[PDB]
Amino acid sequence: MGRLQEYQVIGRHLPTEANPNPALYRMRIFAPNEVVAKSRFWYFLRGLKKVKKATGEIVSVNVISEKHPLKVKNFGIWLRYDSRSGTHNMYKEYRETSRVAAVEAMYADMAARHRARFRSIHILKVVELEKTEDVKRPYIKQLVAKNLSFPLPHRVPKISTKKIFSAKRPSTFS
Amino acid sequence: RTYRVGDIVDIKVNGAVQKGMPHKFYHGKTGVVYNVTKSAVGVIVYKRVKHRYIEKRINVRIEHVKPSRSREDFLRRVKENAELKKKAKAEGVPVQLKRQPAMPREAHTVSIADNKPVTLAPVAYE
Amino acid sequence: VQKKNPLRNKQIMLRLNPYASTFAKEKLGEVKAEEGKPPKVPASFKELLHEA
Amino acid sequence: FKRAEKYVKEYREQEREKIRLARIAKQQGSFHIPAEAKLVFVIRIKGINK
Amino acid sequence: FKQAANFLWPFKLSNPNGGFRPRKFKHFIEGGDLGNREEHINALIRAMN
RNA sequence: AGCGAAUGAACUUUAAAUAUGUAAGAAGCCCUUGUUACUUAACUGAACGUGGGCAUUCGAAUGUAUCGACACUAGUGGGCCAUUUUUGGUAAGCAGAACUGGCGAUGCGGGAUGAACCGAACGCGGGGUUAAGGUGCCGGAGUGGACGCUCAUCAGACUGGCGCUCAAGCGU
Repeated sequence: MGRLQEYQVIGRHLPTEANPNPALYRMRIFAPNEVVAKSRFWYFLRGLKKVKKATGEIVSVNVISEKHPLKVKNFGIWLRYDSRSGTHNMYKEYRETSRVAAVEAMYADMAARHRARFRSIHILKVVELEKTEDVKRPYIKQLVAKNLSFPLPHRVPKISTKKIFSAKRPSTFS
Repeated sequence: RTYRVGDIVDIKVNGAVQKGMPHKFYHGKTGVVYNVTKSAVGVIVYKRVKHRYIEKRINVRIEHVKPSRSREDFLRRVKENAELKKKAKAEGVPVQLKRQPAMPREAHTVSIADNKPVTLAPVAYE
Repeated sequence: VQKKNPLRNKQIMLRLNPYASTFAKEKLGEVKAEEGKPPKVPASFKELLHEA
Repeated sequence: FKRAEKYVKEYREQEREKIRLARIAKQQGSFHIPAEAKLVFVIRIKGINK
Repeated sequence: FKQAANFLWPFKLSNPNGGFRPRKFKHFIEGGDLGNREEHINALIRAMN
């Protein structure tokens, strides 16, 4: 959903005389800005631990930048999708350089193939397959194979869309 | 219970006795007594229609009508306002009399010591 | 007879705010931060950030 | 002129005060929760019809 | 603050330069423009003033 | 939610959501004492006479280009659609209630004509920016970008026609 950012949202119940020093619940939310991160964090804490926005407050909202965004790695993501029939658990692999990019691709893939919305997907966990062979998706295993090298046949040349008429018929060997 | 003429009375309407029962539009309402009988009581209650208000005079007997607890806030507020204004005039200091609408919270810090945050996931699997 | 924008017309800003000339002269909009070596982020904060 | 002196300095020191509180509370194993906003700007952006 | 804000006439703002979101009659959390945007309102003000 | 508290939706420490009546001082407050045509065993209450102090938070917010009473004067008594809540029946539609919004008495932009629905409500002009809706051509504006899927012997179009297939289709 746009430029998603991983946000570390820490939040706690409001302190009372009977119950001081709450439990400081923390969650990682992939959201385009901080307002969505806080709202989704409450949507999840309303679900899980039964605290509310009116009776709670946000301790902290921090950006979790990728440690090494110049290294390609393998991500495995567990997710729960509420369909027309009901909720189903899935697990998908993605070859991206950052956790944010994997989640963005995940959203595009589950929108294209299963017609799933942003509000109908619950990202259970996002892990990195550090060890080879951990990947189970055949497409990803093809990319992780030994000494990969593939040509690019029939490459459509980027011609200008405002160049209407061309004197020479183009070639697709570039 | 004994009822005067001109007291604020709220009605709740049970189903124990069906004699002289009012409609569900009057169920759980509040009005002002103008008429008291041996059994029934005449109450004025305001009614909405479109853009305006019409007073309606209705008759409910004793077991569904009771004195309301809406006005006692007024008497307790005037009593405390008078008494702390008396103390403020005696001690020569300004004090706060009105009701404040509860301004938003200020800034503070919470310690990570002995309160290490826990990490959660959308589903609670255990 | 004609409203003039103080953000576009500098004379109108000087009329309403006499401090604008010395706000621009003394560069109070390009003020620098306090000097000295800044400390490093605590390890606890970093291990909390990249948790499970 | 003197009131503008005090106001501009007031703005800059509240900004630096909030930043310094956040930094020191991050260092001392804590989390400084900023004060909630006291001012809001509301823009009606829908028509006066239905 | 009562008298200072009541003294000011309501601000007659122009339409935003750059437009709204593609579906502005929806909440800001759901990719719209309604509701609370918090600090992001500054950008809206910078488009409408 | 808990019942590592008791007890058993009818369990409850706590407590939603959602709507709707009443009160927010000067036309006010409290208490003390006499009278009355009333009332009750009895100032038990009610009314008429008491006293005090509070006009520099006079007792929340916000708005306030104002409201009440009296008197006088024209046109009107359709129904329809939709929403929220509720009841009953049918093979399925459907039937009975209250609710606001509109139409009658409404122009403009979109919506393939209309209508419904979405936007937005109207003095005469110039400039700028948008809403809903769109940017292959008719038609003003992208044969824009990223990721996948689909070849259908009359696909599909957030299609009207022409037409389109690494789309001019679908989801983000």
